[PDB]
This record gives sequence, structure tokens and C-alpha cells, in this order.
Amino acid sequence: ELHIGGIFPIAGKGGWQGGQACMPATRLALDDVNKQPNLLPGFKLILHSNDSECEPGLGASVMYNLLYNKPQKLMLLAGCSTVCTTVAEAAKMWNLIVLCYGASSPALSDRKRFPTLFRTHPSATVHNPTRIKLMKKFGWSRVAILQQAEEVFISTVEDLENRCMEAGVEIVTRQSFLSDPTDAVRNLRRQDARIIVGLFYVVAARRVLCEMYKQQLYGRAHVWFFIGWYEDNWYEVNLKAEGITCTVEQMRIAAEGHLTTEALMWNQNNQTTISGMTAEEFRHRLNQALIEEGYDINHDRYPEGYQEAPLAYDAVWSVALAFNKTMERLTTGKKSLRDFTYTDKEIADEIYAAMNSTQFLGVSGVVAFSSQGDRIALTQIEQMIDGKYEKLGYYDTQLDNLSWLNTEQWIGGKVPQDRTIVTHVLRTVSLPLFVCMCTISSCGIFVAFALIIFNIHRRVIQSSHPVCNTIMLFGVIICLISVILLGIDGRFVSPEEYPKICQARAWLLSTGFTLAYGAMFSKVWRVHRFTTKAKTDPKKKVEPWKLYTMVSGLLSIDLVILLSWQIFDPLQRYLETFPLEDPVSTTDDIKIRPELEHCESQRNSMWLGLVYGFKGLILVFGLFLAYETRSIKVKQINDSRYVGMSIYNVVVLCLITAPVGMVIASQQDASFAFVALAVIFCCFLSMLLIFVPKVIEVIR
Amino acid sequence: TASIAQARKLVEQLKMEANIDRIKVSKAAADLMAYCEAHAKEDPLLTPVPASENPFR
Amino acid sequence: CTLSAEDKAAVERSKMIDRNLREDGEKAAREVKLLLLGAGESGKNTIVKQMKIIHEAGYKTTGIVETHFTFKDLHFKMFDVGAQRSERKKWIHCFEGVTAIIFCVALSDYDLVLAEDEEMNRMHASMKLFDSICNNKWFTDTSIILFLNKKDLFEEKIKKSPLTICYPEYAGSNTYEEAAAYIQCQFEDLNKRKDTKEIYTHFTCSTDTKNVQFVFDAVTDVIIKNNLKDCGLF
Amino acid sequence: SDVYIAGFFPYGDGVENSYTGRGVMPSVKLALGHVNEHGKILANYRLHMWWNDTQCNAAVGVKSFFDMMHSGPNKVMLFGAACTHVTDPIAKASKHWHLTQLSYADTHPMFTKDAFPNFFRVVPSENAFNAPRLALLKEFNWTRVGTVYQNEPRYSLPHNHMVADLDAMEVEVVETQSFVNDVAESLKKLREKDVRIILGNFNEHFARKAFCEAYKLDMYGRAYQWLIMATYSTDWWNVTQDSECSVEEIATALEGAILVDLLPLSTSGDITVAGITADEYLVEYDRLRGTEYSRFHGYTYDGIWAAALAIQYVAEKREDLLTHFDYRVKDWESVFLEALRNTSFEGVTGPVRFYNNERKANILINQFQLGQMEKIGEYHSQKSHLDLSLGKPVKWVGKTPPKDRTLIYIEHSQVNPTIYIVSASASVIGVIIATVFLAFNIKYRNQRYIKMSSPHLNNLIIVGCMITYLSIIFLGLDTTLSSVAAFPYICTARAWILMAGFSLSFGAMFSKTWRVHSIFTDLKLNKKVIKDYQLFMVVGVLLAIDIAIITTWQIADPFYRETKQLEPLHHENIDDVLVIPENEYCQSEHMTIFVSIIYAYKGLLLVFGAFLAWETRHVSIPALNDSKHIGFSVYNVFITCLAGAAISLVLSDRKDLVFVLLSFFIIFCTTATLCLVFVPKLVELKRNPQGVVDKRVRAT
Amino acid sequence: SELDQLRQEAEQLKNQIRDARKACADATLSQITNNIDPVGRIQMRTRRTLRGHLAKIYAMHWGTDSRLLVSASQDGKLIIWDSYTTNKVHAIPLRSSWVMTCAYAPSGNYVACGGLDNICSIYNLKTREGNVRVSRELAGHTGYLSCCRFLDDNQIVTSSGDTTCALWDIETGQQTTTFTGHTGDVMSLSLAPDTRLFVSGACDASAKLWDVREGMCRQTFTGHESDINAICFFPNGNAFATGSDDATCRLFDLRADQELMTYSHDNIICGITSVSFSKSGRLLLAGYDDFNCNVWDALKADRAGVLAGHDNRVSCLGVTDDGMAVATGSWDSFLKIWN
Repeated sequence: ELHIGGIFPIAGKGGWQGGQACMPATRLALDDVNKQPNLLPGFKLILHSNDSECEPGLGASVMYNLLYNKPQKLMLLAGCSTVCTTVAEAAKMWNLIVLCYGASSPALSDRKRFPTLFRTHPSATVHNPTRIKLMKKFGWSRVAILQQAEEVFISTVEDLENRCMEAGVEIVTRQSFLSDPTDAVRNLRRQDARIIVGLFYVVAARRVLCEMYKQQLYGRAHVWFFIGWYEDNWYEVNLKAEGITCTVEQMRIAAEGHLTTEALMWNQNNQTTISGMTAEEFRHRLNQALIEEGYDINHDRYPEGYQEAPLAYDAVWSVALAFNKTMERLTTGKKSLRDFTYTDKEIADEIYAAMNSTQFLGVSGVVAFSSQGDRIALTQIEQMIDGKYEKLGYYDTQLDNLSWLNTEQWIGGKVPQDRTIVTHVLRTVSLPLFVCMCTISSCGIFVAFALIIFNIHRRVIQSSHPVCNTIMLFGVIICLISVILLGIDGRFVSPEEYPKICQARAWLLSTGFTLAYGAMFSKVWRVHRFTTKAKTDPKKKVEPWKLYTMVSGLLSIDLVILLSWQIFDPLQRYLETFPLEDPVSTTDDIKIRPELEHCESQRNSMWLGLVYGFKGLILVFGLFLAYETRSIKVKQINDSRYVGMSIYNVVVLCLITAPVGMVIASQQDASFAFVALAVIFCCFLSMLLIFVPKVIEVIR
Repeated sequence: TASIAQARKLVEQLKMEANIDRIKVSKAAADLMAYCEAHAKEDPLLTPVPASENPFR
Repeated sequence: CTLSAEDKAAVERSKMIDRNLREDGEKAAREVKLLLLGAGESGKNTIVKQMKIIHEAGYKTTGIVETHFTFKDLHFKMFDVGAQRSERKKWIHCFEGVTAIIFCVALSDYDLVLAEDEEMNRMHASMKLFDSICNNKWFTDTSIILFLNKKDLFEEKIKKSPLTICYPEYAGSNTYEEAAAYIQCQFEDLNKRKDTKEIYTHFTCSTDTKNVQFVFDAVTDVIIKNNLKDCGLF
Repeated sequence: SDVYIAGFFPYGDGVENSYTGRGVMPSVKLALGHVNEHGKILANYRLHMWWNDTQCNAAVGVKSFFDMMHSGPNKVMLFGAACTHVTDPIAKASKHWHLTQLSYADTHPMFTKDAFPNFFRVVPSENAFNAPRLALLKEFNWTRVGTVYQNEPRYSLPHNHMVADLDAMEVEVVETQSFVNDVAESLKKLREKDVRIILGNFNEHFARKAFCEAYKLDMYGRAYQWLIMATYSTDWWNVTQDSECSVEEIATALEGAILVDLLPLSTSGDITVAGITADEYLVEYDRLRGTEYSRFHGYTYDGIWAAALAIQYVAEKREDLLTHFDYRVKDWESVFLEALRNTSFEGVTGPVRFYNNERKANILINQFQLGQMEKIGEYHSQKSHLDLSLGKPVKWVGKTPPKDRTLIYIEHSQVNPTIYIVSASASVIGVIIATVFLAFNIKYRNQRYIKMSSPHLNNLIIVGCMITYLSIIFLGLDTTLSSVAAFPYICTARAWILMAGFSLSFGAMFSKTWRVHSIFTDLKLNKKVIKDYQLFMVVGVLLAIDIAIITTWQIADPFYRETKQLEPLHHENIDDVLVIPENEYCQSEHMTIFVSIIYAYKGLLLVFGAFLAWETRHVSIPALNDSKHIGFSVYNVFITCLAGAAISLVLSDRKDLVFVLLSFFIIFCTTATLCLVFVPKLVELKRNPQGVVDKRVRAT
Repeated sequence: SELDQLRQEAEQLKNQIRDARKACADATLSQITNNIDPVGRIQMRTRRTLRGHLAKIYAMHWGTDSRLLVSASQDGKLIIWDSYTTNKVHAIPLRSSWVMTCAYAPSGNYVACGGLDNICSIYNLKTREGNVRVSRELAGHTGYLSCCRFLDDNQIVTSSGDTTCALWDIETGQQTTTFTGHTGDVMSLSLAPDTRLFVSGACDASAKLWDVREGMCRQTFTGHESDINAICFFPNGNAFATGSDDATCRLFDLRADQELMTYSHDNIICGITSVSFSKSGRLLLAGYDDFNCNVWDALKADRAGVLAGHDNRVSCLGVTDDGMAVATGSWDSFLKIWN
């Protein structure tokens, strides 16, 4: 009678003790197979099972006992991935076929190391696309990895890093440990890791949770990805918290909001399987069966291995099918399955051929083995809140379809960030001070317009040259407009508008200064030329073709310089960096990076220096001329004393301002206040000196 | 003749002055010394006086 | 302390009387006091009538009559000893402390002999009186302002007679500028106290406000100079 | 008797790691012969090895172990295979046969005592290389280190142990980096953190790759020191066709690196348990090996001797001979465990004593000196003694070991002392001009025009201007010549000097104008005009309130000196030695309040003086008409102090053009005031007619 | 003829009276009392400092109450003081500030004054209404007013600057008696302790003995080297002091009709301005232009002591009815009380 060997991790200690739920499934499958008369004609399937406790050494001892006993086993069934690795590697020497119902190790796909190995269980790489999709959905790019030093987790991590590199996610830290995660968790905290993927077994998961609590590696900043096939109750702590120094409450608060991913492994349909039973018909079974074994299925959804329970059923059914599908006795009557020996590689080859070509619909879905293989299963995403697991959605890797149920319960309602990022904050002038400057500037513009209307007949003010005063008023009004465009800055404009307003500044301020100081310089120079230079010889007053010449030439030179330097080098905006500062709100884990907008270019500094030098030259020349025409008085240009004081004040203010502005440009508020106040005081004082005596003389 | 009348008036005044029965200066000096000696005690400025009876203290 | 209530009442009465008297003396000091005089009303030229003529300072013949008016927020008190005779030292010594003394000299009298006595001429009498009234121990710091009255008649008369009738020592040419300079030199050479005492020759011409305006200028100058000397700047 | 011990060696020709077994077999034969011929050790028993070649194959090793346990001469101990993937299944299975195992060439840091209770290692694991590197860090005074390790458990578990050791020993770890194949990015991240001493855990291939990237990133010389654990093959750096850079490049980058490896044979000359020394054993091994060599020969010799000692201990403890051995009885396992935990003897590799199933062995230290690997010294693990006086002396690039960190230096600022000397010359010239004016107004003090100007108050003005000009000397006085404690004294001296100069000059001028106003506004003949000593007392009272407010500020808010802390630290060098400049600017918590108060009352004085000037702006006396000079001086001073407060209150890293600006401010103010008040007083008597005779006065 | 005869008669009368005066001077004044010892030095402490005047004081009169003194100056204030408590009683404004004479009625009800306006004005002080008022105005002689004294109420003898003393009836506002004959300008007047005789100097270095009822000078006293400034009287009525610019006090006698003694010092060159006697007549208070006043013993013709405290000319002097205290009026706008 067809007899096979089995290895089931039931007892405990460590690893994945899925035997407690996969052994009753194996018994049910064997009962179903032996009750079918047409499946194995005149044959029954007998399983010589044993307990390995996920220990590779105990698995090797069990395999030795199975392979050195009287009945020659046709094939072997193994559970835990760690036991599966050793058993499948060693079984190549006995020509034994090994079927691993619960081994997820990606390293078991190597056909060179494990030639005679088959797996109903999907590879652990199934969770990797789900994890990467989860990272992409929430905008995560810097993820750490904490893994246990095992081949299954090492292979899963290798595949995950390969897919992350192919996707664009950077691996920050790769901590690994054997049994104690204290140093690894400490290094996780040291490297400032926010998103951490955890690949452990249940006991190592509990120790990692204890390290989480004892090192505060949780809360509103750390998101932990766990494995989904832990027990629902025991994922935080339910079984053996005696070794852990923490208490169930500490584990529950520490395990809050961590995401788990897992394959479904149950037939998510209604069609009958090969055994003529639905998935729910096998769920009603194996629930009563586990009830008779003491497990409280009333509240806890069965022990570990319940999620993988259909895999053992499908594995036994596939074993029966492959034993039936051989039919090589018909081709050669001498050879039969009953006469299989560990030396015979022919019957082993036929068994492998039958196993590879099997394909049916089981309780776990479609069982195709190495024939199709991939058939990436639908994965389930869940999150632990208040000590309970709430499903968040499903992801189908083959169809790239993520059916999301919005139930995530992030701390504070905001998704945690993968890092602490700096925020570019623009610094601008204070609004009250801007309004204070703007009101005075508007008053100056109104006064200039009113005096312009006043001047433009009566010989009291027509005795003096009125056209120079009107041009001066034009220039000063333009200068207050310049102050306005200087103050409005980048707070009221977009980044693409700053070059335009900056060019408008550099043009219109220069033209206003040129107009005003040209009027003043022309007046004093005309006074000098018509009284002092003409000396005793007179009979000739002042008139056009002399006064307009200097001011028009200066304005034309200023305009030409402006146009040449603007065309040759336009104005761009540069952002001056300021140092990192903690934000006022500590809840947001983002740094502040203040900055101040400025204007400059490659040739902007040299052209600015040249225009400043020209302005200084004309200022000094005008001041010297005003000093030289101190006592000189003209009947026609009687306004020479006031113009002299205005010129002296203008030169002094410009020379005191431009160095100071170049120094304090870093402080936007102080620089704007100084420039605006200097221009306002100069402008208003010039208006008063030139025009107020004229108005009071007209009135009186 | 205003000058003659003034001279006559001055001469008459001088004659009237000469009509005074002038006495010896010895008697006048004796009267002065007798008055000064008799009134020496009743002179507040001469005799030192206590502050209590002095109005100014 | 030990003073009784009636002592406090007497103290308060003394304090209020003293405060009133101090206030009265304070407002009485700002009124300038002058003293016009000359050679016996010969050089008067109705100078006192100029204020009545302008009338800007609007509202017995025994001893001295006082002229009271105000000019540019400045009260003017002006005293004249009209035909006082008597003895000069009797009342001159009480007129010290005046802001200035107005000495008026009649320029029309350059060719007219004094009516009081034909032996000596009028300008000589004015000269000796100026010597007597400028060099007193009282008027040692009092500034003097000089009025040249009726100078139009002097100008209209100099072209008909030489100046040697009373100034033989001057050989200069007969000219208005030369005659005026010689007269000023003769009058100012009598100032033996020129170090600390200042002299002004603000003349008078017709019924114009210029005379009183320059009189105000002169008294302002005198006050300012006195204050400057008081504070140590002169 | 015929005691047998099972052995596993990769002896097969052409198999991976065949050189190890082929080179250690002669040592096994020598040790077995020595034990058999030894009368004292195993007198009544003859030791044999029943060894099977494993071909570095897990399946073959497992099959050989199963065959050994099934039938044969009843082996009593196992000699663990060199290959890790062969030792792991055998070591895990051997516990359930109640057998103890001895290693001879396996150093993987995963055969811990917790997971492998029966596994005794005669060769130390890779965690043994952590202590010598810590001792090297302590010897050369290294405290700042960085780590780069391969993402393999063999190189990541000892890395975690070493990081924990460094944390417990108080050595700062800058940044630990892992790699799978990209060493270049890990080295770049190490460089970006300014790491000088680098600890490396990687295999020979990645060692060559890492040094290639070190050359490509310039990680050699006297600035970087490499401390790597190197159990690599002989002349590993002299191997081509495996690195991008040439052999010469590798030898260039590898120069000076200290490499830690296991010492094959003890060099202490002690007599071992065999009766010979390590030198005689080496002679015999060289004669008997032929052409096969392995670095573990002494360790296998010691393992054979330890197995013989344990067998003798077991035979002496229990009277029953080993012919009654049984795999199913835990008593045999307990007795053998006690025997191997009581093992203590001297072997050719040193003293053998199992502490936590592992022994402490001498560790050989090497360095790359002049293109060759020369031994520096040797670390004795049993005594924790780092003895560097054995091999060639350690050779650095210069004469000292490379230093960690950057060795920053907080340097002061000279602030262009040439500018300081120029400002001192300008202040000296100003003082000379003030002295000339003092002489001019003192000699001619009895002249009418000079006397009318109150020459004593003019002398006060001159003294104030002299003090203000002297203020520049203390303004730019660098803290280098003032030490540290005198900085607040210097700040107070400068503040009071400026305040006193301003007070003297402007109080004297305003007192002059106040007296002129009192003279010219009341018009009283006999008036109590304020005298000179009263004005002196008023100016003294003004300077007294100045000293009073500065005293109150000093007894209330001392000067808490601060620094700019310019981070740039100027240019750097190859060794990254930089000097950080720290400009000094004394500050107080109440500086703003004091500055506001002083500016407020000085501005009140300024408007009072301007009011006095506007009152006595019409004085006809030329010497008593100081209105214009007061106006000009007040305007200049006010604008200058506003600009100076603006410059100083936002003091920045410039501190050089700032000093020039303040010096120009003070010089311009003082000189402008002096040449405004005395120049008319000098051109009116020394150029215009000397002796005030009132030539233009109509009254005079 | 008539002029020559009148001059000869006047010269003969002058020679006759000079011979009679020489014969009358039988015994020298300094020799009669040469055996009488002096009374030593008397200390005159400034008991009360009276301030409040704001001009030079030109007049001062005591009162029969010995506490009410009237001070006159050019600031335009006749102030009645009180030596007991330094308390002013009634400051009297004037229509004319140029005043130099002040007088006190013996009853204390009235107060007189006069100056350069040739008006002698009397003010009623004690009345039902508190405020003082001009009781009467007596604008009289053309010359400037130099002195005035009231024998009782409604009657006051007054001097003039036209060399004509007069007696004034206040109620009728007319002069009932004239006094003409003064060669020089009248300066100071004093009255005998009766209603029969009053003394009067003039600007001719002489003194005269007028009679109020008759109006003819009974005796003329000469011998001064300069015009008179201040004259006094003996307590009983037989002698009277007389001081002028010659820095010499010339005592005279009514019956002897000749000068008795001379009060002068070598280093004193300051003219006298105020002379008053004492109760016993032994002392003689005199004030000069030295800014100091000194007391002369009327018997030994020697100075008794010095007195200073004024910064200008001492132009006023007075002695109370009982003689407890003496006061001065200087040109420095201050008043002082001694003893």
C-alpha cells in the first residue's frame, strides 16, 4: 500500500508552528482520498507523520527515522521553511520527491539545490509587490529593513531590494539579528529610520515589539510592516509573554497601526473543488476538527497555520493524483510504485514527471506546481488598531489592481512621513511697516501732483524757472513709485513676476533719480554759468538750449546704460539661504528653511558698480557746484539757496544710504525701511524747500 | 532899582540879626554839657540795654 | 515751628505783599527810560511831536514833564527837564540808570548867535553842556544818542557863508560831507569814556518814521550791549 | 581500544574549498600519530578518524553523517566541516544523536552557544576580530570612527557586536553603511559625514572593490586609516581580472591599512601538550604536507588534541569503556559536554580553553608597508593584551597616526589692522586740527569777535570733539589686544566716550545759543543774564545724567558678549584642518531698551537745539548767529546716528566695511562740526581785517 | 550912591556881628569838656534787615510810634514798614516816581511826600476804608522840592528849588506864610520841638533860623566850604548839627550864634547826606557817600564807632521818639535797623 512520510511543526519552541492546523487538514485530505474508489484502484494512502517543531535538527532526525525504517517511503511531505530547506537538499541523495506545503522561502526555487522539490505554498516574494505598492500609495521612498538571519527572510529581502531598486525606493538600513533584536533595533533608531519592514518569526516579532516599546520605536513617526500569517491574537502578545519583560498592555500600545500583508491561500470562489466540496465546506470542516483538538475556534480563528491549512489538503490531493497519474506500469509491467527503492532513479523520474504535469482546482485555488507556478495570488492588507486587525484592501499583482477600503487609522489623521524634510519659507517685509511706508509714499505722490497742478502765469513763481521744478516733481513722484515697487517684493507676486518688477525697479528708480538730480544740477550749473562764469559781463539771462541740454543728456545716458545692461544681462531672482530652524508647531516633523529673495546676475554687480560710480560722480560734482554758488544770486533763478540745500541733502543722503543698503540687504525689513525712509525724507524735504516758500509767497 | 532894594533888605536883615541879645558861649556850652550829663542814663543808644526790654531782643 | 498762628498770618501777609511788589518791579523794569535835553530847548525841533505825527503809539508845566508811549511791544518812558535851572547836581544825580540820554543840537544855528548872550555862540553852549553832561561820575556808562535837527536849513545855508565864523581851526573845503565829518569829530572827541560808553549820531530829517525807528534800533543796541557786557562777552 | 571520531573534510579534487581540507589533513594525521604514540594521553585506547569527503555539498555531508550514525565503529565525536552550509545541517542534527562536535576551520558568526549547545570551536569566529580593532582604537587614541560592512550575516553580525562594544566603550560612531554590490555609494556617504577612521567587514572581492573605489574617491594618504578584518587569501591585492582599477591602484589605496587576521601558529616558544613547540610542529608539517597548505593546520592539530583530551576525560570519569556508547542516552552527551568544558591545555596555536563553547586565540595584525604586508604585532585574546612590539614597527605616512575629526581652531579676527592704523591716523589728524583750533581761540581769546563767542564754551566744544575723535580708537580696538574680560569694559568705554563727546559739544553750543536767546528775546537793560559758570554747570549736569544712565545700565544689564560664529572657517587642506573665525560683538538683553532711551533723550536735546536755532535765526550780530551751524551739525549728527544704529543693531559677518563706515561717520561728524563752528571764526580775523572795529556797523 | 551906601552899611553890620561873635566865643568847646572821658566803643548790630525796595532810597522818616517808617524811592512806592516784625503795612503808589522827600505826621494818620514835579502830596492812611488815598495835593513853588516837615496835622513846612521856603495849610490848599531870602537852593529842613522855629540850609554853604509865624530869619549860620546837604536839631531846641560836602559836621548854637565844634576826619573826603542827633545829645549820627556811617561824640568831637552794611550812598537817617533804634536809607534798595 502506498505509504509516504510527513513532517509537521506542531510542538513549538520557535519558527512557524503551522502543524497544529495543517495536520488535521492532512488527515481530512487522507480521509477524502482513501474514500474515493476511482482515485487509487486497490490502493490506500498511509502517512507516517512526525513532529519537527520548525527545528532543522529535529527535522533531520525525523527524516533519518523515516528513511531508515522498514516501509520504503515513496515521497516526503515537509512543513516549516527551515526544515524544508534541509530536507529538500538532503533528499536528492535518496531519489525522494519532497512536497513543501508551507515553505515560503524564495531560495527554494533553485532547481539546482532543490531538484526534486515541489511547493503548494507560494513564495514569500508575493508580499514584495504589495509592500512596494503600499509604499507608493502613501508616498514613501526611504525604508529600512529589519530581518532575522534566516535563508527565507534573506531571500525575501534580496527580492524586495531588487524590486525597490527597479521601482525607485531607497533602502536606508539593513539591520539583521539571530535571536536578540536589541542591537539591531538600537541601530534602527540610530540611523533615523521611519518606515521599517519586519521579517521575523513570531517569537522574534514579540522580542522586536518589546524593543520597540523599550526604545520608543513607535508612535506617530514610525510605520512598521509585519508579516501577515502570524496568529491574530499572538501577533502582539498572546502565547509566551512570560519571557518578555513587557506586559500585554505595553505590547498592545506598541503594536498600534502596523501594516501586515499576506496571501489569501483560500479559494475565493464558489465552484466545487476536485473533492466535490466548496472552500466554505472545507471551512466548516477543519473547524470542527480543530475544535475536537482543543483549539477555541469560537473566538480565535484557529492556531497558527490556519491560513495555510488548504495548502496541506491540496498537497495531499496532488500526491494522490500524481500517484494515480503515473500509469507507467501499463508501459512496463515489471516496474511498479510498490517496488520503488531509494536507489531507483527511474520511478523517481516518473513520479517527478507526473508531479510536474498535475493541474486541478483545490481548496487553495488552482494547483499547477512547476507547470504554471507563478499565478501570483491575491494579497490582503490589514492594520492593527486597538489590538485588532482591520482589513485595508486587496491587491492583485498580476492585474495591478488595488481595491482599497479606506479604513486606515493613522495617528492624528496624517500619514507619517519617511523622513524629516526642510520647508522653503519665504521671508518678506512686515505688512504694517509696508503700509506705513506706502501711506507716506501715496501722500508724497498726491503732494507732488497737487504742486504740479499749482505751478502749471503768476510772475511770483514764474520769475524762477518753473519747468525745472515741474521736472523735479515728475522725478520725485517716479521715485515714490520706485519705493512702492521696491516694497511690494515677492509676497504679492509669483516667482515668474519677480524679474519683471525688479527690472521695473532698476529702470524707473534710475529714471526718477536722473530726472530730479538733473533738474537740480541743471539749475545750479545754469546759475553758475549765468552769474559767476559770465562774471561782470551780463545783459544775458538763462534760457533753453542750455538748461535742457544737461538734464536731457544725463537722462539719455542713464536710459542708454539701463537698456544696454538690461539687454546684455537681464535680471533673475536668487534665493539667499538662511539656517535651519525648528518650526513653531512641533507636531509636524518638518524643518524650516527660511530664505530671502534677491536680485543679481553675472554682470549685474559690475553694471551696478558702474552706475553707482556715475551717480556718485554727478552727486559730488553737484555738491561742489552748490558750495561754489553759495552766495551767488540770480534775479531769474532766485531759487538757488533752496536748491543748494536740497542738493547738499540729496548727496549726503545718497552717500549715507547706498553703503548702508549694501550692508543691510540681508535683513529685508531693515533694508526696505532704510531705503524707503531715506527716499521719502529726501523727496519730501526737496518738495518743501523748492515749493513751500513759493506757495506761502503767493498766498501772502 | 531891584539890586538897591535887595541890598537894603539884606542890610535890614543883618541889622535885625545884630539886634539879638547874644549870650556868652560859656553859658551855651554849660547848658549842653548839663543836658548831656542829665540825659545820659535815658539814652538807649548810649547805655547798653538788655535784650528782654529790647524790642528786637 | 514755635511761631504762633498770628505769626503765620503775619508771615503770609508779608509774603503776599512782597510777591506783589516783586511783580510790580518786574513789570516796571522792561519800560525803557530816556532823558532828552540840549542847549535849552534850542534843538528841540518838535522831536517829541513825531510820535503824535505818526500816532501809532496811541491810547500845569511844573518841574519835569514825562512822555509815555510804546513802540513794538516796548514801553518807552521819556523825561525832559524843561527850564529847570536851579542847580544841576540837585537833580542830575537822581537820573542815573536811564537807558540813554538824547542830546539834540540845532544845525540851523550854525550862523546864528545865541540870544541868551552875544559873547558866545549856540554851538559853543551845546559843546560845553555836552562836556558837562557826558563826563559825570553818574553818566559814566550811559550811552548818548545825538540828533542833528533842522539839517535841511544847514545844507541850504552853508553855501552862502564860510564855516570859519566859529571853527577857525578847520581848513577843510566847504562841503556837506566835510562839514558833517568835522562836526561829528568835534562832538565825539569830547568822549573821555569812549572805552565803555557808546555814542550814536542818529540824526533827524523831516517828519518821517525813520527817526523813531532808528531810536528804537539804538535803544535795542544799548540794551543788547549792556547785557553782553554783563555776561562777559564784552 | 579503537575509539573512532567522525570527520568531514572537503578533500575532493575540484570541489569548492578543497584546499582547506587538503592542507589540514596532514596536520590531522600528525596529531593522530602523536596521540597514539603518547603514553600519557590515551594509554589504553588508539584513536582513529572515520572521515568522509563532503565535496562542500550539504546533501553529501548529510548523507555521510546519516551513514556514519547508522552503522560502523560507533563514532564518539564529530569534526565539523569547513564549509558553513555543510556544518550547519550536521551541527543541528548532531545534538539529537547526543554527539558533540569540534570545528577546525569554520568561523561563521552564527554557531552561537544558544543555538548550537554541542558545537565547540577550536578556531575563533569572526566576532574574535572585534576586540583587536577596539584595542587598536584605544592604543592610537581613536574615538571617532565609521563603519562599512557587506550585507551578509558573516559580516553584519560581528559588525553589530562591534558597534555595541564601541557604544559600551564610549567611542563615537559617525555613520555605519551597508552594501550588497555598490561599495561606491557607501564610501560616498562615509565621506559626506567626514569619517577618517574606517572599520570594514567585507570579503576579499569586495575588499579589492572597496579599495578601488577608495582610490577613485581619494580615500588614502595620511588623512584616512583603514581597519579591516582580513582572512583573505595570500596576495589578495595582487589578483587581477576582478577589479576595475589596476593592481598598482589597489596597492596605492591599500597602503597603510591595518589588517586583522587569525595567527596560524603561536610564536611564544612554549612547550605544547604534544611535547614539542610550535616551531618543531611547523617543521614536521612543512616536511610532511608536500605542496598543500592551509592556514588552519594548527587549529586542526589542536582540535585533534582537544578531542583526545575529552575522550580521556570521559574514559577516566565513567568506569565503563566507550564500547558501551549509545546515541540514545543523554548521559553520554552530558559527560562529553563536561569533558569539553573542562578542556585546558597548550597547543601549537596557543592556550586552548573553551569560554562559551569558543576559545581565545592570538590574532595577527598586519599593515601594508611599502607595497607588502608586514606584521605589526599580535593581540593576545586570552590576556586581552595588544602587543605591537613583535613584528616590524607600525609605519605611518609621516610620524604620527592619522587623526580623527578635523581639529578646528577658534581664531579671532584681525579686521584688517591696516584699516585700523589708517583710522588711527585720521583720528590723530583730527585731534591735531582740534588742537590748532584750540590754540587759535585761546591766543586770540581777548579779541572782540572771539570773546563775543564765549571762548570757554568753544574750548568745551573742542574737548568734546577731541573725545569723539578719540572714540574711533576704542571703537575698532580688537578683542585680541583686550583679552576676554575687558571686552565689556571696552564697550562701556566706547559708549561713554561717544555720549560724553556729544554731550560736551552740543550742550556747550546749545548753552551759547540759549544765552543769546535770553539776551535777545527779553530786551531788559539790567538783566541777570546767565553767566559762564552756570552754563558749565549745566553741561556738567548733562554729562552727569549721561554717566548716571550708563552706570544704571551697567549695574542692571551687564554686557553679555556674543560672537558671530562664521561657519566658513576659511580655506581647508588635505587633512581637513580649518580655523573658524569668531567676530566679537558685545550684546545685552536690555541693549535695545537702553539704546532707545538714549536716542530718545539725545533727540529731545537735538530738537531743543533746533528750536533755539529757529528762535535766534535772525540775530544781526555775526558772532552771535550760530543758527546755521547748529542746523547743519544737528542734521548731520542725527542722520549719522540713525545710520550708525541701523548698521550696528543688525551687525553681521562683515565687521570690516562696518568699521570703515563707523569711522567715516565719526570723522565726518566731528570734522564737519569743527569746520562749521571755527572756520568762520578763523577766516574772519586771520584773513578778513584783524581786530573787530565794526567797519560795516552803521551805528558805530 | 544908594548901592554904595547899602553895601557900606551891610559891610559894617557884617563886621559888627563878626566882632560880637568873636567876643562871644570866650571859652573853647573842646577845652570845657576836655576833662570828660568818652564812653568807649558802642557796638551797633544789624538787628533787622528790611528788604523789598527795588530802587535807590532817597527819603525816610520815622514815626512817633517808633515802629512805622516811610521809605521813598524812584520805583514808585512809599512803603510803611514795621521794625518789630519786618512787615509792610501799606505800599503807596505815586503818580510820579521822581520823589526825594518823605514825611510822617506826628499823629501817624497822614503821610506826606514830594519830588521833581513841584507837588507836595499828603495821603490819608488811617481811615474806615482800608485802601490809602491822596488826602490832599499841594502843588506849590516853581522850584524842585527838597524837603518837607509837618509840625502837626493840616500843617506842613516845605522847601523849594526856587530858594523860597514856605508853610502850607493842607485844608485850604494855600501857603499862609512865605520865607524869601535864601541866596542858594534850599536843600534840607528840620523843626524845633515846638511850633515857633525851624532850621533851613541852602545851596550857599549856610544855615538860617526862620520863624513860622513871622517869616524873617532870626539867625544866620555860616562857615561851610560847600553847599548844604542835611541838617539836624538838638533835642531841646538850643543847638543843631549841620553837615555838608566838606565832610565836616558843624554844630551850632541858638543863643551863642556861633559854631561850637567840628566833626571831621583826615581820610574822609565824602560829602555828608544825612545827620541826626540822639536822645541825650551826646551822640551824632551822620551818613556820607563812603557807603559807611560813623557816630560822632557831640562832646569830645571824636568818632564813637563805625557802621557799615550798605553798598552805596547812605542818603537817609532817622531817630525814633524813644531812641531805641536808628535806621538808614541807602541807594542799594535796602534798609537796616541798629540797636
